[PDB]
Amino acid sequence: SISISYSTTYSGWTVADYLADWSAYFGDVNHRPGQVVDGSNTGGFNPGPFDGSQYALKSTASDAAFIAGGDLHYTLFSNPSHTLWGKLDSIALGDTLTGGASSGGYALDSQEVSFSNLGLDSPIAQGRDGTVHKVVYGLMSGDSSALQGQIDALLKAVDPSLSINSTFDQLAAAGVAHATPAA
Repeated sequence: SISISYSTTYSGWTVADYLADWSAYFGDVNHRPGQVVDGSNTGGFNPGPFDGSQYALKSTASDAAFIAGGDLHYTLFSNPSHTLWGKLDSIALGDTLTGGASSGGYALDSQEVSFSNLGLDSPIAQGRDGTVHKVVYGLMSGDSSALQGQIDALLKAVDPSLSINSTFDQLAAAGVAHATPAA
């Protein structure tokens, strides 16, 4: 089932409130045709060049970054064009992306929250309507609605009393979340 790690800083936050705040702070890197002219808003795959166990993106407005983990693929120009698909197992949110394909992969200097065992799997044929694509592209473009909706559904599958309106401390009482010391 879904597993969550959170800095005790967010003990009393609801998951919905954390993710809305986090996406407002990360902003929109404007990964849009005509606005992607170099590597500052593309993100990166591990290993790449167009597939990876990780896809990571640094914010262009702040130090925020996220890391999507799983078995992910980007169609580039191939039909259906500009689709991120495959397996999305994890999302990590925090500050300061670090690493590369030869240095141990991607990580966050200050991870705040992570969502693991997401068990999302979108086939290429769903295109940009796939759940994985919408979840990750939402984060790229400053809109965590799709991620929130996916975390909501997984938490209710553990117990219908849980939801993205639960606090991290409540989810840890439920056994799904685990507090990490702040830093």
